[PDB]
Amino acid sequence: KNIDSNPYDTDKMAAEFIQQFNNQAFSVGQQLVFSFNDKLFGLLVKDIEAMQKIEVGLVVGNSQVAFEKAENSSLNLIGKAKTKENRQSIINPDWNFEKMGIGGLDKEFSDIFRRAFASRVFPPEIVEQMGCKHVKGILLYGPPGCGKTLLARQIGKMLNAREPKVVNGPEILNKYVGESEANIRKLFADAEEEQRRLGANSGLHIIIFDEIDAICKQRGSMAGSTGVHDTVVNQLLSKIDGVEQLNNILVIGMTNRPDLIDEALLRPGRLEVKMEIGLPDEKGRLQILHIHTARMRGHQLLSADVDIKELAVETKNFSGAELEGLVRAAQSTAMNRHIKASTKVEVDMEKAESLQVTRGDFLASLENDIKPAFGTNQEDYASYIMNGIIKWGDPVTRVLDDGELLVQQTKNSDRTPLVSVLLEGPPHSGKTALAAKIAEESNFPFIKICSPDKMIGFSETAKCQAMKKIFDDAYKSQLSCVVVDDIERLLDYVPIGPRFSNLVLQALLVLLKKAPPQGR
Amino acid sequence: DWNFEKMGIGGLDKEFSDIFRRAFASRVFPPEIVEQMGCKHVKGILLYGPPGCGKTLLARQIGKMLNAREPKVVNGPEILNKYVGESEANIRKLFADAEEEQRRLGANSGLHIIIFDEIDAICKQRGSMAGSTGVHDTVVNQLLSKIDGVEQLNNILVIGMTNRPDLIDEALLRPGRLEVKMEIGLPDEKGRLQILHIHTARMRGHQLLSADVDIKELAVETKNFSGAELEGLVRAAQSTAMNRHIKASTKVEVDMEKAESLQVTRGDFLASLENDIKPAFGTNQEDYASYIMNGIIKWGDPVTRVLDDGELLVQQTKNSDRTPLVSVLLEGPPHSGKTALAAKIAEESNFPFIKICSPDKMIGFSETAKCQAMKKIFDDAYKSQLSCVVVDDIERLLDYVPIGPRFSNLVLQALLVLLKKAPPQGRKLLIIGTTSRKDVLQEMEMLNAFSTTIHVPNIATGEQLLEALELLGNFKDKERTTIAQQVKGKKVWIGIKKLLMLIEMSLQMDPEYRVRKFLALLREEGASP
Amino acid sequence: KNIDSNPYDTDKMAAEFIQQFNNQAFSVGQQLVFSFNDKLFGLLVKDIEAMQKIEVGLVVGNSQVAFEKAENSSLNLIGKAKTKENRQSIINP
Amino acid sequence: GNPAIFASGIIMDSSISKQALSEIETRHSEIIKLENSIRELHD
Ligand SMILES: Nc1ncnc2c1ncn2[C@@H]1O[C@H](COP(=O)(O)OP(=O)(O)OP(=O)(O)O)[C@@H](O)[C@H]1O
Ligand SMILES: Nc1ncnc2c1ncn2[C@@H]1O[C@H](COP(=O)(O)OP(=O)(O)OP(=O)(O)O)[C@@H](O)[C@H]1O
Ligand SMILES: Nc1ncnc2c1ncn2[C@@H]1O[C@H](COP(=O)(O)OP(=O)(O)OP(=O)(O)O)[C@@H](O)[C@H]1O
Ligand SMILES: Nc1ncnc2c1ncn2[C@@H]1O[C@H](COP(=O)(O)OP(=O)(O)OP(=O)(O)O)[C@@H](O)[C@H]1O
Repeated sequence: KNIDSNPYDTDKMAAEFIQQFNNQAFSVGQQLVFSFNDKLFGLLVKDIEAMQKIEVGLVVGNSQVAFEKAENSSLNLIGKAKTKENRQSIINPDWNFEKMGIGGLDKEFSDIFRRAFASRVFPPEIVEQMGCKHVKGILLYGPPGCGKTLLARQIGKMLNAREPKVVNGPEILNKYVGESEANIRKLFADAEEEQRRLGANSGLHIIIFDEIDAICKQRGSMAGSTGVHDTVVNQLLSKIDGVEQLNNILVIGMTNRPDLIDEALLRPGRLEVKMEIGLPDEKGRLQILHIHTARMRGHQLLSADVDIKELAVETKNFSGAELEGLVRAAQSTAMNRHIKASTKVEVDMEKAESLQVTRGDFLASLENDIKPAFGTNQEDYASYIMNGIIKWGDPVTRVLDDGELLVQQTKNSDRTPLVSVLLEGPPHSGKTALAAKIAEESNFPFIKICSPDKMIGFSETAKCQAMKKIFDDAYKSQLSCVVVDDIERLLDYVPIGPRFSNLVLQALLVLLKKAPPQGR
Repeated sequence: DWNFEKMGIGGLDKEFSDIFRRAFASRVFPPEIVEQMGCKHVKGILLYGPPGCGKTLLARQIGKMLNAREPKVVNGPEILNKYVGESEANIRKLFADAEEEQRRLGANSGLHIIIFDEIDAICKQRGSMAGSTGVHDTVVNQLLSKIDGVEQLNNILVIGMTNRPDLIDEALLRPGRLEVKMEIGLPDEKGRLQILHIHTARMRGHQLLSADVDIKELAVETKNFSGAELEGLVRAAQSTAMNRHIKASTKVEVDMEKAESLQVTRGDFLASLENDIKPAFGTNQEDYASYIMNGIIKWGDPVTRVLDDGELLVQQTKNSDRTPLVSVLLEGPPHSGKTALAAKIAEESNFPFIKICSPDKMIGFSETAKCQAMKKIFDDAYKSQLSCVVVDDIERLLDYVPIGPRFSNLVLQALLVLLKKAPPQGRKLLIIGTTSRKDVLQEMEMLNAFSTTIHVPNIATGEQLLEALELLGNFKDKERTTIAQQVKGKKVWIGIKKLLMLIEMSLQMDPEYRVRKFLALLREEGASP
Repeated sequence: KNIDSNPYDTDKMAAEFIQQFNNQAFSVGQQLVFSFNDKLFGLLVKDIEAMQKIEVGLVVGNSQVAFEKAENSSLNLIGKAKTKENRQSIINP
Repeated sequence: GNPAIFASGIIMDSSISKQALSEIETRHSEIIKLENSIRELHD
C-alpha cells in the first residue's frame, strides 16, 4: 500500500541500519522489517562475509551492508554502498536471432546492432565514464518487396520497451491552419514527460514513420504547398534535436526514393544510420526457402522428392515476396487437387488425410503463376520472333557468331564493364529478329526490350523518363542486356526539315557511356 | 561561478568575444557612469550558417550563463492557431511579465530572455502588393510593434537562429531591433584540434584511451569536417570496442571478465573514417576511383609535360595575390583520355574542397534545372579558403548538335557570366574545363574567357605503342617481336582508350589467332590524321 | 485482479493437478482453488466418470482431466486437454 | 490545393433563462415550507 517511486539514499539508510542493529546476530536468509524515515521495508539476508563466508555473524559498528532492490520492486535506491541496482535489461530474455524469421540480411543486422544498440547493453557504470549520447535514428531504402517493414516490426518487438507508435503515410495532414504541427507535436509528449520525471532511468520509446518521403521534402523546392510542408519540416527538425535535450527515443523511417528527403535531416545527431536492402544472392534464397518451409517438414506434409537446393539454383533475381508467393501457390494447387466441388463446395476426407506437396506442383506453379519483376520474360520473344529463323546462307551464321563473341567478351572481361554494338542494313531485312535471338541465347538473368510502340503520343520528357527508368532497373543486377530498336522512330526523324527531338538524342548520348556501379 | 572552459565550445573565440563586447559590456560596468553616458541596451542577436556548426549549442550556453529567470523557448511554428485572432494573443503573452516588472520596479528589474528557433518559419517578407497579401502578415506586424513600440522596454533580449538569412523581413533587422548578426562557419585546423580535445578529455581522464592515439594526426587528416561530424567519429570509434566485448548471435551476453581492459585504439578510428562518417564539404576516394578507372601509365614524353603545366598553375593560384581566379582548358581529339588527366591534377592539388560537375547526373533536365544545379555547385565553393572545380564535356553540357546548329543559349550565357565572377574577398578558386571540339567554342566567342590552353596528343609512333603494350603486358615476347616487325616501319594514329578496347576484343580468339586479328583491327581502324 | 489473456498449457496444469490431488476425493459440483505457476484459479467439478458417471470419486495418478473455461472468462487455454472446439462454416449449401 | 483555411467565428448560446428561473424559484420555494413542517413534527 505504501509503495512509492521516491529515491532512497542507501548510504543514510545503511548507517541507520548499522545504528539500529549493531551488536545483533544475523543469519543468511533471515527476514526482518527495517524502519527508515518512517518507511517500512522488508529486508532479507542474502550473503554474509567475515572481515570468509559465515552462515551467522554479529553486526558491529564497522560492519558494511550492501542493499539491492528486490526483483520487480519499484524501490528507487541511490548511493554507492549498494552494489546491485537491478538494472532491468533492455532486451527480453526470450529473444534469439533464429526465431526472428529473417534470412539473407546478416551483415546489415550486424551493423545496425553494433551502431545502435551496443551502448544500451554494456554495464551502465562504464558508459557513464565516457559521456557519450545514444544514436537517434535509422533509415532504410531499397526496391519494393525486399523486407524493410518486416525488419522494422521485428526490431519493434525486439525490445522490452512499450508499444511503438505508428504513422501510416500522410495521416497527419489537415486542412485547418496549425493542425498538422499539433499532430506532430503530440507524438513526443510522453517521452518528454518521462524524461523530466525520471532522468537517466527512463525507459525507451519508439516511433515509426512509414513512407516518410510523402512528408519531408527539400525546403524551397516544391510549389503550391510550400507553406504547409515547410512548417511540418521545421516542426519536426526542432522537435528531434532542439534546445531541450532528449535521450530516450529512437526513430525509424523507410522510403523508396532516398533522394527526395531533405539534407538537414540526415546529419550525425539525427537520422544517421543509412542502410540499403537489395536483392538476395544464392545463400539468401536458400535461407528464405528454409525459413518458409519449416512447419510442413515438421508435420510430414512435404514429399521426399523436393530438393530445396535445386529450387534455390533455378530461381534467379527473385525477391523475398516472390519466394513466398511461389510456396503459397504450390500449396494451393495441392489443396485444390483433393477438393472437388464445382456445383456446390464439397470437401472430401479419404484423401484429405494424405496431403502431399510434390515436385510437380512446384514446377507447374513456377512456370505459370509467378513472374519476377527483374527476371526474364518469354512472351516478348514470342512476339518479336513470329516465324523463327531460316538458315538461307552463310551471313546468318556469321552474324550469330559475332554476337556470341561479344556476349562472351562482356561476361569475362574486367577492364571493359560496358559494351555496345549496332545492327544496321536495308529495310525489310529483319534486324529486330536477329537482335532478339542474340539476346535470348545470351543466357543472362536480366533481359529487356525498349521499343517505341509503348510510347505512342508521348512527349519528349515522358520518353526520357521511361528510358531512364529502364536503365535504372537494369543497374541492379550482376548481369544485364538491353535492346534499343528503331532509333530513328525514337528520335522522330523526318527528311523534310530536317526535324528531330534534341532532348532524347542528348539523353541517349549521355547514357551510352555511363558505367554501372562497381563490379556489375 | 561561471567560467569559460565550462562552456565547452571550441573554435569560436572571436565570435564569442564580439558578442560579449557588444551585448553584455554595458550590463556589467558600474551603473553611475553608464547613467552619465545616457545609452540604452542592445536587444537582439541573430545567428546564421550551414547546418551542424554549433548555433543551438551557443544559444543554450548563453541561456545558462546568466543569473536571471528561466528562458522562454519557442519551437518553430509553435504559435499558429486556427481561430481568428489567437496567433497574435499567443505572441502578446510572451512579453507580459517583462512589461509588468518594468512598470513596477522601474530601472532595477532583472533580465528576460526569449529564444526563437527556426525564426524564418513565421517571419517571411511581407508581400507589399495588393492581392498578393501573405497568408499571415498580422503575426509580423504584431511582433514588430511589440519589440519596439510607443512604450519603452529595457529588460529583454531576443535570440534567433536560422539557415536562410535571405528571407527574413528587412524591417526586422535594422539596428533598433536585431542589431548583432553573426555567421557561424566551418572551423580551421586549430578549431578541429580544440574540438577533439574537448570531446576526448573525459575518456583521457580515466585511462580509457590507448597510448598510440595521437590527436594531431587526426586533426590534420580531417579536412572540412563540421562540428557534429567529429563527435560522430568519436562516437563510432567508441562503439566499436564495446561491440568487441559483446557476443550476441543466439543470446545477448556480455563477457565481464575481459570487459575490464576496455581500451580504444587507432585502428577503430581508421575503420570509422573509412566506412561510417562521410563529410559534405570534403571529398572521398570513391569519386576518383569512379573516374580514373584504370590508372595512369607513362607511355611517352607528353604525359609528363601536361602534368608539369598543371602543377605550375596550381602553385600560382596558391601564392598569387593580384589574380584570385585562374582557369584553363584541356582539349584534344576524341578517345585521347583527357578527363582522367584533369581528375589526376585535381587530386594532386591537395586543396580542401574538390568537386566535379558532370552531365551524368542531369539526364533529362530542362535548361533551367541545369542552370540552378551549376549555380548551387559553384556557390558551395565560395565558402572555403581554397577550391578547385572541374567542368566535364562542355559540348554535352550545352546540348550541341551539328545540324542547324542547335544548342541551349541560356546555359551558355550562364557559363560566360560565371567564368569572371571573383569570389568573396580573400579566397582562391581554380577552374578546369574539358572539351573535344575547340573550333565550335571559338565561334561562340568563348576562348576569350579562359586564361590559357593545353593540348593532349595521341599515340603517333611505333615505339610509343610498343612501350604501352609492354607496360600493359598483354602480349608476350614472341608476339611483341612479331608486332614490332609488322608495325615498326610505319606511323599510327590512335587513342589509349581505344587501344584498351582493341586489346580486349582481340583477346577473345584462340591462342594462335590473336596476333593476326589484332593487326587486322589496327589496320582497319584507319589513321586520317 | 490477476486476470490475464496469456496462454495456459492445459496439459502442464492438468499434470500438476493430478500430482497435487492424487488419491483425493472429488465430488460433482465441488469448488476448490488450484495454484498453477503461482496463479490461483477457481475450479468447479462438472463431471466425474469411473475408470459410468459417478457423484464422487477418487483422483488417481492416471485419471484424465478435461478443463473448460468459465462463461465470459478471458482465460486463454491452449492444448488438447480442453473440450472447447471451433470450426467456421464459411460456406453454405 | 486550397491553402489551409481559417475557421469562422463562434456563436455560443446561453442555457438558463429568466422565466425558466422563475420556474426554478417555484421549485425551490416549496422546499422551505416542507422544511418548516418537518421541523415542527420533530419538535
Ligand atoms: N529477408 C527475408 N526473409 C524471409 N522472408 C522475407 C524476407 N524479406 C521479405 N520476406 C517476406 O516477404 C514479405 C515482404 O513484405 P515487406 O513488407 O517486408 O516488404 P517491403 O519492403 O515493405 O515492401 P515495400 O517496401 O514495397 O512496401 C514479408 O512479409 C515476408 O513474408
Ligand atoms: N533468317 C531470318 N532472318 C531474319 N528474319 C527472319 C529469318 N527467317 C525468318 N525471319 C522472319 O522475318 C521477319 C523479319 O521482320 P523484322 O520485323 O525482324 O524486320 P525489320 O528489319 O525489323 O523490319 P523493318 O525494317 O520494316 O522495321 C520476322 O518475321 C522474322 O521472324
Ligand atoms: N564548436 C563546437 N564545439 C563542440 N561541439 C560542437 C561544436 N559545434 C557543434 N558541436 C557539436 O554539435 C552538436 C549539435 O550541434 P548543434 O545542436 O549546434 O547543431 P546546429 O548547428 O543547431 O544544427 P542545425 O543547423 O540543424 O540547427 C553539439 O551538441 C556538439 O556536440
Ligand atoms: N596515360 C593515360 N592517360 C589517360 N588515361 C589513361 C592513361 N592510361 C590509362 N588511361 C585510362 O584510359 C581511359 C581514358 O578514358 P577517358 O574517359 O579519360 O577519355 P575521354 O577523352 O574522357 O573520352 P571521350 O573523349 O570519349 O569522352 C581511362 O580509363 C583512364 O584511366
